[PDB]
Amino acid sequence: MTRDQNGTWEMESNENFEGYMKALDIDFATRKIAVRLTQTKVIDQDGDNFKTKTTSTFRNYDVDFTVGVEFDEYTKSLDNRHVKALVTWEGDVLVCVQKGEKENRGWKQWIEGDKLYLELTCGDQVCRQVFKKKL
Ligand SMILES: CCCCCCCCCCCCCCCC(=O)OC(CO)CO
Repeated sequence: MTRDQNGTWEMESNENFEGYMKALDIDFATRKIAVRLTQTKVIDQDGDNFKTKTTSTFRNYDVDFTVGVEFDEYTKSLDNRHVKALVTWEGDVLVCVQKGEKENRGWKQWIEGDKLYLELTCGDQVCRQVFKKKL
């Protein structure tokens, strides 16, 4: 069922979110706040149509997309940049490339049973997050 990412996922680990944020030029005051936050991620998946919501005490980030359809992503409340984003399946891994000002920007998201993994990349920095399927 490795492509079914539907549900609510609760963060349990968040490695080098700081390195990823610094690569995006996030201001120090925001990084100092955001590096501690536990995140929740809600995915509404209907085949290749995705509606996702990543939430916290500090800020939320929503992004909707269709696999294989390049779209104009505006990273509101993150680094507030415009990127051309494409999400595709590479095996059972959901792979997004975000081309714009920053090089080697994207993410990879996949399921392992009751765990959701998300690797965020920007240039020289990789952030590794693990979420647990909501109890
Ligand atoms: C980082 C600057 C200040 C943060 C301030 C606090 C925000 C924490 C929650 C949102 C954090 C969201 C990070 C990117 C997630 C992403 O875009 O990938 C998703 C798209 O679908 C994969 O599910």
